[PDB]
Amino acid sequence: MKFTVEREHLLKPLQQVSGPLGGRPTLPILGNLLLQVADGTLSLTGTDLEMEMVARVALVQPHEPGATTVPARKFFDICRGLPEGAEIAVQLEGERMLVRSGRSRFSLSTLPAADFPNLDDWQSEVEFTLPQATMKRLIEATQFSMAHQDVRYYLNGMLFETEGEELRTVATDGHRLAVCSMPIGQSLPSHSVIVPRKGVIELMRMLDGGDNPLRVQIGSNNIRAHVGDFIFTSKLVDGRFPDYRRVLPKNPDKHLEAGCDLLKQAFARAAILSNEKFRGVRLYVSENQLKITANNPEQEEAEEILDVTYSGAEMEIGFNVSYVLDVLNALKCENVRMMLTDSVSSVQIEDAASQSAAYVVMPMRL
Amino acid sequence: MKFTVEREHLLKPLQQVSGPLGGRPTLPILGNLLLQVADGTLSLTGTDLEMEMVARVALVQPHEPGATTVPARKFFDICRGLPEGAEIAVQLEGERMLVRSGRSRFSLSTLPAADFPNLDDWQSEVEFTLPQATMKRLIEATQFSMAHQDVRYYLNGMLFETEGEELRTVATDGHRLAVCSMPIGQSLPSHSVIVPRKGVIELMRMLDGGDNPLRVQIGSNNIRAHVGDFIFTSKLVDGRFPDYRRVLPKNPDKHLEAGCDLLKQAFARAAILSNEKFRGVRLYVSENQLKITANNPEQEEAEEILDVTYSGAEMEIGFNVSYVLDVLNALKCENVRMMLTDSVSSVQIEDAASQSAAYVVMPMRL
Amino acid sequence: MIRLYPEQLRAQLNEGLRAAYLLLGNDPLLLQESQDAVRQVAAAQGFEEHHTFSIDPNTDWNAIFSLCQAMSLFASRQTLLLLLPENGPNAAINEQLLTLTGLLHDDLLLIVRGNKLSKAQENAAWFTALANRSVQVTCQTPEQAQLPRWVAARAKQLNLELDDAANQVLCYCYEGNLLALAQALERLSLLWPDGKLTLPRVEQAVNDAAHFTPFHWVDALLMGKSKRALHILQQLRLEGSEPVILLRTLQRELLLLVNLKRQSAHTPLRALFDKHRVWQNRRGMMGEALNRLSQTQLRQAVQLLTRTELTLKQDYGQSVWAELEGLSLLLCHKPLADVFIDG
Amino acid sequence: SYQVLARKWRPQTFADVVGQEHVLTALANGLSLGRIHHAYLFSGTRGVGKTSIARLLAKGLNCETGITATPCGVCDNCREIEQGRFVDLIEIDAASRTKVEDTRDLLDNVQYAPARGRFKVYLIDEVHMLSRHSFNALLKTLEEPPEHVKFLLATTDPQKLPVTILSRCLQFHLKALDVEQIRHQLEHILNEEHIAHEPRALQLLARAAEGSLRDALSLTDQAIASGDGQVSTQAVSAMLGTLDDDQALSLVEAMVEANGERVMALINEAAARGIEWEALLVEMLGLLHRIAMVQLSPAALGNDMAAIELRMRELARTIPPTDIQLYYQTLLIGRKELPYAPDRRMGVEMTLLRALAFHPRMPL
Amino acid sequence: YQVLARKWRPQTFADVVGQEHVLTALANGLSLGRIHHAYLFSGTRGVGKTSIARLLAKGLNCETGITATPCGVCDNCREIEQGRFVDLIEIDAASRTKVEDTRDLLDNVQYAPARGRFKVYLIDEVHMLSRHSFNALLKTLEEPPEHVKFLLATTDPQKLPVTILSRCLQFHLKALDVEQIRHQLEHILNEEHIAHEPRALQLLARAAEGSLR
Amino acid sequence: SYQVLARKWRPQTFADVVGQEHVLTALANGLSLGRIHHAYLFSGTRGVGKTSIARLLAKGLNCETGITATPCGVCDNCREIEQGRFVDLIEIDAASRTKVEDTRDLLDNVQYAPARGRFKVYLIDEVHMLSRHSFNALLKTLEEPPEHVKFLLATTDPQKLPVTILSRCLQFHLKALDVEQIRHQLEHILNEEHIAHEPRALQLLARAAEGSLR
DNA sequence: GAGATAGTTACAACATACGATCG
DNA sequence: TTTTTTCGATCGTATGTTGTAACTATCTC
Ligand SMILES: Nc1ncnc2c1ncn2[C@@H]1O[C@H](COP(=O)(O)OP(=O)(O)O)[C@@H](O)[C@H]1O
Ligand SMILES: Nc1ncnc2c1ncn2[C@@H]1O[C@H](COP(=O)(O)OP(=O)(O)O)[C@@H](O)[C@H]1O
Ligand SMILES: Nc1ncnc2c1ncn2[C@@H]1O[C@H](COP(=O)(O)OP(=O)(O)O)[C@@H](O)[C@H]1O
Ligand code: ALF
Ligand code: ALF
Ligand code: ALF
Ligand SMILES: [Mg+2]
Ligand SMILES: [Mg+2]
Ligand SMILES: [Mg+2]
Ligand SMILES: [Zn+2]
Ligand SMILES: [Zn+2]
Ligand SMILES: [Zn+2]
Repeated sequence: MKFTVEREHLLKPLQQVSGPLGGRPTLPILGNLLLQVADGTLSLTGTDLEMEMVARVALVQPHEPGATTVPARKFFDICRGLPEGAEIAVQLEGERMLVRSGRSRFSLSTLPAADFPNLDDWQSEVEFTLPQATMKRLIEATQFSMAHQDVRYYLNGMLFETEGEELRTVATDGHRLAVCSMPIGQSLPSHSVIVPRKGVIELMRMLDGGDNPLRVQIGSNNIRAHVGDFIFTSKLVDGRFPDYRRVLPKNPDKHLEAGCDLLKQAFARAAILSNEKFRGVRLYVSENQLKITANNPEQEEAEEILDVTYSGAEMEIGFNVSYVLDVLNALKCENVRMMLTDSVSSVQIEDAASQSAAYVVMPMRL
Repeated sequence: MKFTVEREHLLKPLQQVSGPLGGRPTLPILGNLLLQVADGTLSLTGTDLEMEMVARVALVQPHEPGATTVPARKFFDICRGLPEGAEIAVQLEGERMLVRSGRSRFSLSTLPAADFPNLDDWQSEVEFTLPQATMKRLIEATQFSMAHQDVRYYLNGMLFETEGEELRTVATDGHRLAVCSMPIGQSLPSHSVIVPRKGVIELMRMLDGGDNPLRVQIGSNNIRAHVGDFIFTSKLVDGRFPDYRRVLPKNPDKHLEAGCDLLKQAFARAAILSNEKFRGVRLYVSENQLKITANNPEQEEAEEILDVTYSGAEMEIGFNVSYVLDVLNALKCENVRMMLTDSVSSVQIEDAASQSAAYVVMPMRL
Repeated sequence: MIRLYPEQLRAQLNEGLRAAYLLLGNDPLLLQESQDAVRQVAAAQGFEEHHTFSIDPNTDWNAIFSLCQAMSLFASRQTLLLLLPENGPNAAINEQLLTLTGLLHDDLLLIVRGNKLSKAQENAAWFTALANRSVQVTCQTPEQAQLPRWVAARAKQLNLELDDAANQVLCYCYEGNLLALAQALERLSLLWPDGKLTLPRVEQAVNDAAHFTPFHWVDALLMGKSKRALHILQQLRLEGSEPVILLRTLQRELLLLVNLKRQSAHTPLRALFDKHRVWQNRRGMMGEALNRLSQTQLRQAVQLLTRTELTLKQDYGQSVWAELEGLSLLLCHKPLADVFIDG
Repeated sequence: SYQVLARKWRPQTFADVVGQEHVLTALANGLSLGRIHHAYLFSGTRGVGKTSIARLLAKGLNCETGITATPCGVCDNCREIEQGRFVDLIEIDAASRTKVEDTRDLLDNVQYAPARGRFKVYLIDEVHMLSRHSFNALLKTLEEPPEHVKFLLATTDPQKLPVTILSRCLQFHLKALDVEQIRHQLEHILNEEHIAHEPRALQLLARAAEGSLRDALSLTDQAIASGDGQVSTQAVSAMLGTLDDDQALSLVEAMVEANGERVMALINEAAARGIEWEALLVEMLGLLHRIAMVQLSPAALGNDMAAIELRMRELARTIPPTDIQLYYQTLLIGRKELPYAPDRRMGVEMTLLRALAFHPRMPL
Repeated sequence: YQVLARKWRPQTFADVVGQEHVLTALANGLSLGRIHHAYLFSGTRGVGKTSIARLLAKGLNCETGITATPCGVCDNCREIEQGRFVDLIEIDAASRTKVEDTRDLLDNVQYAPARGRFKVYLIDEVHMLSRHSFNALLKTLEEPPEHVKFLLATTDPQKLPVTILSRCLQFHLKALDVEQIRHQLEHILNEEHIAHEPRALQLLARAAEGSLR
Repeated sequence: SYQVLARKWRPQTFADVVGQEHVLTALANGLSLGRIHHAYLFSGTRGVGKTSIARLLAKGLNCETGITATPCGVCDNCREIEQGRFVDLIEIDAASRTKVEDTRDLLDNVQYAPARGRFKVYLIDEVHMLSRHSFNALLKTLEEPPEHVKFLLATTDPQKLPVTILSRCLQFHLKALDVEQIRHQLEHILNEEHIAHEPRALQLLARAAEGSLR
């Protein structure tokens, strides 16, 4: 294998491929990415036995077909360290690889390409295409609510449901729920899948705001995403996910409207003197008035008062300030509507302008 | 104790005073800031039994004299979280401090002010005022060469020497040395002191680049620095610092001049594949040629070649790339001058056009 | 490689200074004294820099290698000290030490501290690499036989007068712990400026801090000294020794004694000792044991030992020490009415 | 309020310390002659005066008059040290601060000269709780100590320290305070406090102290509370009976002399508090075995049973071996049959009755 | 409706059944003014260690003053009854056995009480603390601030280090006899308006061993 | 797919259980009178219906109609509990969750209110396998639980539990089933399943059962 | 001068080694 | 001239390495 390629055309694909690779692979072959040259294309592949990323680069210089495996970190560092506009000529000699470019020479070690693991083929049950912006908004509306390391293995991922003319993203961890829905413009059969958190993070990093539509294929237990010259493949959790419709409160009778910025600032100020372990605060709602109180083990008390639009009966409730702050940060809207029924029932949060996304938070018996 | 202030006038002095505090203090009182209201002035003091920071603020509203101690991080967060342009009213009731801002109320626990340690007064021996730029230049030039954790305590600090109309800063750790000197325009008696690491860090932080001159007083075992309304007091390390003059080579016969950026890039590329454990590189110098080589136990070698202005005999010398990279980063200039005699002797690095700063590096056995 | 004792170390240092010094033994006092003497001599020679590291699985060998490789602007003539693990070096430690010995310089003085090395540990690449340029000082705590002479000499070099009774009391109270004995001598010298140490004077400022091993207990049982055996057992219990180790150590000798007693009916004892590989020094004590215990005995002892082992293993009982005391008294000529043997 | 006796009566002078002559005399001679070591270690049982002696030594080192074994107690340094506000005395609770990061900052202060004292004294207490990295840092500091710093260490478990640390410090071991000295100290304290007392109460409290003065003071405070401002023999005896937890030896003594009423009373007293009957049987079996071993050889009894040494010796001397063996066998059978008895208490009572009055019949 | 065990927790020293010696000692100490700073309570399960500890806290923090007969009607008494009193810090040692929690607790002992005259730490199931946790309390327990009191309760006292035991006053509660249990049951049933017979109460008392719970 | 007789014929109503009359009567009286405790323990031999009775009690507590001793069996809560997927009924297998960390994590979430039902029921099975630290951690909250939580414990070796745990809960002992009851239950099951049988075979099976219906 | 990008610091999670208790 | 140990399951403390989030300084428009 021998090929000459411009540094700029090879910078971004190397970073994209090295992204999924972890610091500790536990296998020498896993730590090395697969580099192939064929016909007039250069393919870089990176896998960790659970995810796969493939990038393609066009070649205009004479070359010979071949395949090999090279360390991701060392190769990426060498390529990035060279001056801008340099041309990297990579050749294979025996077990070594010459990366001669200008006056600099390197001899990277290589391993057999046959040892590189591969993923079995699968049948795509559903296929569609959506703009990058819609996917980014859908993922951002519910990423923060995903459970980190919950014992339930199926709660560590996000639920994607294609239904009718819309696509829905659901995230939950057992105490808070986030739901978002966006139209796609094409009718698809009803289907539901679960994607692990690492796959969601990789998909988010993949998006760059380009005009190229992103194509999604979903099989029995696999998902593939195509954008530009980048392809990503991941497995599915294939688990039992709770229905979001049950969690949502039914015909709530108390409504409250508030400003997002003032409410967020009040909650942030109140959270300073709250319990570090539980992060519990108390909300008192009265006629056109909202009061927030927080206490800590040192008996330091924080109190905040603000004016809101409310006309129901007086009520007292408890909450975890962290979830409320996360929801307020996620909304990024001008006004926020809160729907409540009683001190022992869940509370729903939505944007006043639009109802595309909704959040549900359960109370605590302080 | 009662007073009222503005958020802007209190945000920055509080940050400066509370910056040093962190972690778990030796005593709880050391974790708090001392607030004193007297004769229309608010004094904020913070100490850790090794160095002290004092800030002053003017009061133009009704107030009552008093003194107390309050938590640092909690108070700083409360002050920062309030809306910009707000008025903060602080009052003392019993063993509690009440902070009011608009409709926001906070209650904080306090400790008696009589238990706060206070450093004893001392008489200064040398006094001089210099611009902040000179001190910042000296510190940024000579800081990186100090030792981190060594049994020889005096090597962990920085040597400040006043000689005639010149101020010199020297640092070393037994393997490398950095020396810088600047004029002050006034004659002072010969003197030398050692400043600890934390003192140097705080002195660097307190400088803001403004036009306000920095006043320095040096006594028998203490050093005080005045900048605007900020006072910083620190203690001095006891011991004898090695004489740097003997370290400099007496007669370096071989000289070289090289581009700073090109040499730095070449060293970085060589170190990308240098043995991580040792970080060693080998330099071959010949007529108008400098070659840098590195290798790792896996039989992978990296080589680079560049041109220089050299006229001596061919030579080979080993080095630790970390020290050379640090020196090159410290020297921000178009060209760098290297002076050397043999492969088992120290090498001097200086700027091509500036003689203020000099560095000495000892070659590694290779 | 030269071999020496602590007394000859100063003479060797006066003769010259070598590249590496190995201090192997189980006596902290002698090891500390040898280390101090070596470091003082090195400082006299011009070694003003010293470094110490602890050898363990979580060890940063990169720092040691960098220290060996790097030079010094002014503070040359470095000294390095290593503390080996109690168990001893393993294959990873063996190769690390070989690499370190490879990177050795005339200006670096190496010192190693640890327990005595076995034949397997001795037969190592790093150990043989230093054979031509090393001196090993053996620091073993003297036995009770040679202890009083050591105590008398140490008191003599401190300009003190010790009576025979005081010497016996000091040996009894601080057996196997020379650091405590030296500190006791220093405290006695502080208490009495005149230096006259009589029995009543020493008896006031002495406490029992003896140290023993299971082999001492087994030897006491073989000799037949009930008081010494009980004292050693109590000290071992206070230290926190594992009962199973004592059980195995006693079992080996007890089974050997049973076999010898059974087969000595029609065979001279010397031939049996030769066939069983009995060390020459021990052949004395073993002999008298065979003249003190009958065949009726050595069966009740075996039964009691088996019962104790079963109780320790399956029942997880806490009365192991009581059974050990009973067995110790049984081995000595005592009635031991056998209600406690369950025989 | 009246404060607490333990806190109020801290020894503020070498003359106030009770006993421990072999340590105080050596320290005084060393201070007088100028022979001062770099590191001191103090070991002993609880409440014997390790911290008090360490503080007294620290006060003596940094007195205005000079290095003396009899601090004046009136200069500013003495008052500050007594009140715990002395700048050059750094007291470190190693139990509370064990991580290496916490210890590093404290040990890095040795690079600064003393402010208002001849020496910079570090008093590290509960030092056996430090981690390996903290021990390594302490050893590195002690290898090359500045001439103007001293280290004082106090602990109850010296065996936990590394041998390297031990070999570089001079160790003093404190002894138990004995009954007579404890009684004298209690009498002096009560006379100073103007509290009525009787000799028998003081003797009982001293005997129950078991070589610890702090235990004696705590028991004295509890007795004063129980006696309503007075110390009386009856009140102290009742209080000790409430805390008495040695029913096994009393039961053995009652059984050996064939006194059924005492046995029943002891059983009722044991049942009054929450006790495990099988544990009681195990304790009785252990006591009988120890008595038999002592009968075999006087050296069997060690220093672990110093509290009940006299009673065990008397039982060994008086009771014939055959009775001890019979009782041991009866208790073994009782322990074996305990699980199937109608109740644990009933099983213990039946076994004690059999030991008292009955004798098993053996085969053949 | 409400469980009898929770409903009938003693709220005054007169409601405690038995334990005469402990109550007399506490009353004498409170009346004379000789108050220690470390109390340990021992005994079998369900004998009233926590109840007596809470009564002592009420007596110490009562608004009327330091008395052996708490009023039971002021704000402090009611809040202690409801478990909402700020200055009564109740620690469940069985759950927080780690040294980090102990260090966090010790780092805030010098702050003055919010409303009461004393800050009372009631550590329950203290025998479950780790060795490091036990050793971390030695100095603070020996010399606490003036306004700090420590109350400890356990059913397995022998597991505590001797150093801890030497620093506190020990009270051993004794198991209740049949007569006291039967009388208490009679009183409770009479107050509850529930029919009963003497033989049933005797059987219940005998079947309960010496625990009221 | 196919379910064995033991799984298929699990009783779903208080009237479908065999024997244990005293326990059922006590539970019914307690529910009717309104005197509801917060800690129930069930002890007995193997295969006597401890888990069945615990599940029936849990179903009765959270029934939509109300707290009754005769659950309807048709509302959403009853069906979900029968299917074993009810949010507010948390079943813990103490034989595999012995770690104290799991117990602490479980106790940290008791402050949250129930999702749908009026009570949050915890059903701990094989509780005798928990470690000592787990029992000690439980003690405090088990003594005084919040008003919206209940604890149900089932064990076959109550001797291993500490006395402190036993003192805090109401204990129900289940007797071993008699031969006649087992024979009648087997005959009823076989008749419902349409399987031919003979009296002597049923007698032999009941005798070999040895008081265990499973 | 403001917004965007890159660099630094602090906190959390995972992995490894060592010590202690009860059945 | 040597002879050194029972196993499984659970809990607690301290250190090292890798990854992510928030805030600040620097670069580009
Ligand atoms: N030798 C002694 N003389 C007088 N009082 C003593 C002595 N030893 C202990 N005490 C008393 O015991 C209390 C606690 O002693 P302490 O300093 O804790 O010793 P340790 O450090 O050994 O526990 C002190 O207040 C003191 O009054
Ligand atoms: N001495 C007593 N007097 C009255 N009631 C008691 C007594 N001891 C226990 N009880 C009852 O037992 C219940 C539990 O007691 P508890 O506080 O748990 O004691 P412990 O802490 O010793 O377990 C209480 O609610 C109370 O009604
Ligand atoms: N009292 C009972 N009435 C009817 N069936 C029973 C009874 N007890 C047990 N069974 C049968 O035994 C099976 C297992 O019972 P299970 O709930 O496991 O009891 P346990 O928890 O005591 O083992 C059930 O499926 C059920 O069919
Ligand atoms: F403080 Al101590 F023994 F309890 F020295
Ligand atoms: F609460 Al308890 F013994 F059960 F003190
Ligand atoms: F005997 Al089971 F659940 F099977 F109690
Ligand atoms: Mg002490
Ligand atoms: Mg309780
Ligand atoms: Mg079951
Ligand atoms: Zn003085
Ligand atoms: Zn009151
Ligand atoms: Zn229903």
